[PDB]
Amino acid sequence: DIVMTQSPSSLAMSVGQKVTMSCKSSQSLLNSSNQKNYLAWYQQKPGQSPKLLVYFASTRESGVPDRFIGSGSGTDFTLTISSVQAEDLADYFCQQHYSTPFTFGSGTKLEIKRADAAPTVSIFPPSSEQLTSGGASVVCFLNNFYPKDINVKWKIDGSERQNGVLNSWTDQDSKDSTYSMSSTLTLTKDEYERHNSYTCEATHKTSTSPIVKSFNR
Amino acid sequence: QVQLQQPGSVLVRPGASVKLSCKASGYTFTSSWMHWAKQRPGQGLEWIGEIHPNSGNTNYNEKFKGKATLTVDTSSSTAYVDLSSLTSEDSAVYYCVRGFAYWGQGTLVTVSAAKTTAPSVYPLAPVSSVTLGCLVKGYFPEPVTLTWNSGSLSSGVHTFPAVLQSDLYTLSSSVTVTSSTWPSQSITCNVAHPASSTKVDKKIEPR
Repeated sequence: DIVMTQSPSSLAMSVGQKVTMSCKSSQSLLNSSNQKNYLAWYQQKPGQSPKLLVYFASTRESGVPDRFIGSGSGTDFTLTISSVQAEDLADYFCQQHYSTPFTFGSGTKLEIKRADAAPTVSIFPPSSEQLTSGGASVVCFLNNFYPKDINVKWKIDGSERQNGVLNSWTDQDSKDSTYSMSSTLTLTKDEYERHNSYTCEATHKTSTSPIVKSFNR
Repeated sequence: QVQLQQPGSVLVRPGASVKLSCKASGYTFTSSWMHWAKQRPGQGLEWIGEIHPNSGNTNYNEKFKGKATLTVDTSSSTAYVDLSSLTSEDSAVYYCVRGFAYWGQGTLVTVSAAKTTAPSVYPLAPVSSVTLGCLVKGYFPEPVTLTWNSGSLSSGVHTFPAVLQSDLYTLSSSVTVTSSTWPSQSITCNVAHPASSTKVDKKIEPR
């Protein structure tokens, strides 16, 4: 079968920068019948279905911004974004329409770079509803921060608690290019009621000292 | 205009089979090849095969012969793919595609023996801006939908992807509003878990 080799695996670009992505086929995709290259580029934003950007190597699909440019012939093809916009973050991949099976490239993840943004931290004690049932989850939100690197420390009565902590990250925002993360310390009502002070500490490059949020049960 | 309706997700027990559907609209069903593709979070997309609704002719990827069977129903303008004897390797999102141009919504296939379970929805109230929360804990399988004020409160909202443990997902969503607007203006998270036919509206109330 035809093998589509895509590169690089990922790119981090500042808004306005020109991005180049490669797509190389193990066989020429040039059809001798119409002298057209049977390769297309698609864009897949987080949680969405892939959308057609360019087909026949260089023909933009109706409605596609002209900053998306396709070129190349035979085996070597390229997708260019002349000036990356914050909304352009997504997975980009190629597919050959030359012969079955119509194989895909493994894709290129495009992420955005930007200025610093300190996280807004909020801590939430378990709800009366949950405690009613015997559960006790302590939730901490770290919202709209950049860069992505960060670290949350949970403390119970002034001592670090590591186990039982699960985090979740949002996809990079297509508007402000920031990230948000949730941190959840899952306890039981009985366990929760044997301690007094609960603390969520966020360490981020935007500050040498941690952002601290606490409450007393 | 073109649309390819695919069920959100399907739960299939290991060793069992499943029939995925793809209802087409906005174009003549019999005037285009219908493709099917498999996508796993791990690696690159895979072309499963194609079928032409006007003749029933099919072309398969050698790798999927004996795993996938493509059929069509021209009377309902629907394309189907039968996946046989699923393993964990068969867990993925399956797309139907009109030609190479238009991609369907994609069906999430979860291969598991785990039991479908409705989630518990808990309000997250605070201990110039205030942040509220919604905790959706212990549901299966994916997915769930979460809106604020029936969807009218869209700005300043962050819904975090769920986490998985012992066959149960847990998800949360935060909403940040001007502090002088709450709690005077009520804020409510609307949660729906189709699998367990669960519909919950949780109003966030001050502690």
